[PDB]
Amino acid sequence: MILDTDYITEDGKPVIRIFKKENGEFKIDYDRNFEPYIYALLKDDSAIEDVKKITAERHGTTVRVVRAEKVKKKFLGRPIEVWKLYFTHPQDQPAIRDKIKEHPAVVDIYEYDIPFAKRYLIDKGLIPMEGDEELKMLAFAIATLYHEGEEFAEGPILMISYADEEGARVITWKNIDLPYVDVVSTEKEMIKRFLKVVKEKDPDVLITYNGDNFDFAYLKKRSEKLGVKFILGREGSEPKIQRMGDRFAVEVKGRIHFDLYPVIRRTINLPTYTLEAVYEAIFGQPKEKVYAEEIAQAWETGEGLERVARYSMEDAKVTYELGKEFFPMEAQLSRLVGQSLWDVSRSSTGNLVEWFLLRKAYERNELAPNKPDERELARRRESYAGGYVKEPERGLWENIVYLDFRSLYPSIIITHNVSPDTLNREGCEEYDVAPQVGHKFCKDFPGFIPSLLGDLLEERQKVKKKMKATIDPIEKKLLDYRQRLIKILANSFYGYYGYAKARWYCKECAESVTAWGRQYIETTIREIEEKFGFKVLYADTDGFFATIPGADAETVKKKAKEFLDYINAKLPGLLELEYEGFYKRGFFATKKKYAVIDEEDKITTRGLKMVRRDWSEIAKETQARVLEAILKHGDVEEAVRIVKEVTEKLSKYEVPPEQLVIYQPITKQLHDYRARGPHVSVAKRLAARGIVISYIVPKGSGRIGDRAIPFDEFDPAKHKYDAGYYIENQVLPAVERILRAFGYRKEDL
Ligand SMILES: [Ca+2]
Ligand SMILES: [Ca+2]
Ligand SMILES: [Ca+2]
Ligand SMILES: [Ca+2]
Repeated sequence: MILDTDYITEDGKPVIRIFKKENGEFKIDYDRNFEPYIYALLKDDSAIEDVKKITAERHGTTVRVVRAEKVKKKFLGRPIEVWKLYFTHPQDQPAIRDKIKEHPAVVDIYEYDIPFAKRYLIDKGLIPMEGDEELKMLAFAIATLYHEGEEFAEGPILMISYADEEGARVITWKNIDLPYVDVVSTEKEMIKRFLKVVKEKDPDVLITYNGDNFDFAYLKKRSEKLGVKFILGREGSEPKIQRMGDRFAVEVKGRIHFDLYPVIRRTINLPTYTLEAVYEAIFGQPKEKVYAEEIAQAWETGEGLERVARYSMEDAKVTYELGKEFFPMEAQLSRLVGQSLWDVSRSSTGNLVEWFLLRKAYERNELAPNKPDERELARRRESYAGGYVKEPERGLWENIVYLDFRSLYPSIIITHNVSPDTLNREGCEEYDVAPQVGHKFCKDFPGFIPSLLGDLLEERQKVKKKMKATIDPIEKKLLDYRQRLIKILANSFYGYYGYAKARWYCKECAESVTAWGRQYIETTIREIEEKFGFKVLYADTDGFFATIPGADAETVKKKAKEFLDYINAKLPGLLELEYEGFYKRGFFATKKKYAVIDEEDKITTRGLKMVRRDWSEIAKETQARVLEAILKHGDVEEAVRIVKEVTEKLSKYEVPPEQLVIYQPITKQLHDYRARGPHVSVAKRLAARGIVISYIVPKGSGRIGDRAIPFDEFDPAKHKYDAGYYIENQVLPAVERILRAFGYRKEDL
C-alpha cells in the first residue's frame, strides 16, 4: 500500500518518490516523467505563441514554458477550451504564473497552486492507505528538565519513553529500580539508544502527542547541542520541520508521523487538551499528571525518580493506546479523501472536502475554480440565516417519539440540484426556487457537487449491506469506519459552501440549503399536527419530538409509523423522514435544553449536565435525585420536596462537610492566576508560609476566596460552613436550571 509521496530534485528536474509497504517490505518507487502544469484561458488561440515565449527567473535559472497543449474541460457546467502549460520544475509555477496572468490576451489561469506530490496522487489515480497491509506502530514521549527563566531546550532531556504491542519502556541516564527502565550513562547515550530502537523496530508509524510543536523541536536542539545525527527517516534523513500558519508540523521520511493532538482537537470537544484530560475522556480511566517542578526536584535531589519514570512510561503507553483508537479511523479518512495520512490528519473539514473535490474534478474533466484573492476573501465575510428552532412547549411530557430527516442537507442538495454551476443558469427549461432567498437552480443536468454527493450516499449503502455479510470482524470494523467517514464527508458539503476560502464557495448555495431545510422541517410539523392530531413539543433544524397527550404508548407508535408512510410518499427526491426513537418521558426546559428517558431507563441530557469536578458533591447528588424523580417516577412535586429537604438540611447544618469539599488543581505559577479564584487564594496563603487544593467555603464576610480554607483545617466543632453559599451558589443554580420551565423560581425551593 501507499504511505506517502514527495519529490526531490535531480539535475534541476523533479523526481516523485512513492513510499510503499508491500508484503511487509518497505519500498520506494521513483517517477521522473511527471510534469508540473497550470491552465490558461485565452481570448484568442493565436496568442498561444506569445504565451510560449514568456520567461521568468528563480535564482539565476531562466524559467521557461516547456510545452503546451489545448484541452477541452468543463467549467461551471459549460464546456471550455484552455491551454495546459507544462513546466520543468514545480517551483517554476510560482515564479512565472503572475507574468502569464498579466499578459493582455490571458483571461485567467487555473490550478496553479497545487502541491506537486498531491497533484501526482490525483493525476495518477493513486489512493494512499489502500488494502489490508498491517502497519507497525510505535509511540514515544520525552521528559525534560525545566527551569523558569530559561530558553527553549536549554535543559537536557531526562527520559525518553516508547510503547508498542511488546509494552512500554523508559530510557534514562540515572539509576531507577523499575523493570521497564533501561539505564544508560549520558543524555547523548539515551538519544542514541532511542535511534537504535526505532531503527531495529522499523515502525511504519511514529505516534506522538503534540510532537509537531514540542517533542521533535526539543530533540532537534538537543541533538545539535550534543552532536548527534538524528536519523529517524527510513532514508537516513533527519525529521523535516514545516510551517503551518502560526504553528509547526514534522515529517519523518519513510514513515508516518501521526500527531494525535490535531486529530483529537477536531474529533472531540473538551475544555482542555492535556494528554491526561484526553485519555480520561476517551477511555474513561484516570491519568495522574506529574508537573515540571516535581520532575526537576526529583532529578536534582534523586528522590522520587520511580514516580517520574512511571509517569514517563504512562505517557508512551496512553499515546500508543490513543493512537490505536484514532489511527484506523484517520487511515480510512485518508483513503476516502485520497491524500496521505500525514496531511489528512492535520487538515481541517474545509480542506478535506476541497481535496476530495479536486480529485473528483480531475476524474470528471472538471476545471477547478481558484482560491479567493485577498480582496474577494474580505468580501466573503457574509453571514446568513441558519436552522429553524421551535420554542418548546415547556414541561414534562409522556410517550414521546423523535422523528428526523435522513441527511437533510445532502438530500436537499441532491433533490434541488444546489450547486454554483446550476445557480441562476439561464437557458434551462426547469428550475427549483429556494424559499425566502429566491435563488434559482437549473434542473436540466446534474450539478458537479450534487452528482458526487449522490454517488457518496450510494457508495455508503453498498458498504452498509456488505457489512451485514462480512464474517471477518476486523474487515467489518474497516467497512464501518469507511461508512461513517462517508456520512461525515457528505454532511460537510453544506459547511464547505459557506467556507470563505473554498474554491467552490457559494453563499447563495449555503443559504438556499438552510432556507429549504427550514421549509421541510416546518411543513412536516404542520402536516403531523393537522392530519394526525399530534402535538409537536420541540424541534431543532432536522427533527422534532411529537406525542398525543391523551393516547397510549402503542397508539403513539402506530400513528407515528402511519405518518412516516404518508409524508415519505409526498417528499420530493431523496428527502426521507425516519423513526429515530421512542421515549417514555421527556422534560423540555428551553431551546437547546431538554432531557428524555427511553423504555430501558437510559436518560439522555442536552444542556446543563454538570458532571464536573469543580462542583460540590451535595449539588451533584441533589441534581441526580431531581432528574431521577422526573424521568423515572414522573413526580414533579417530589423533585421539589427533595430540594426543599436539601436546603433545610444545609440551613440546619446536618450535611456532612465531606460532601462540600471542592478539589481544584494548580496548573500555573501563582502570579499568572490573576482571576482571584478561591483555590488560588488558598494556595497563596500556603505559599505565604514557609512550605490539588481541597477547600471548603466557610461562613463569613468578603469574597468567596476570602472565606475559603483548606479542608484539613476545618473542624465542625470550631467552624461553620457557609450554608447560604452552598444553597445559593451550588445546589439552587444546578437544580433551578432543570425546574425552571415549571415556573419553580429559586424562592420556590
Ligand atoms: Ca507528501
Ligand atoms: Ca436519523
Ligand atoms: Ca449516481
Ligand atoms: Ca418520496
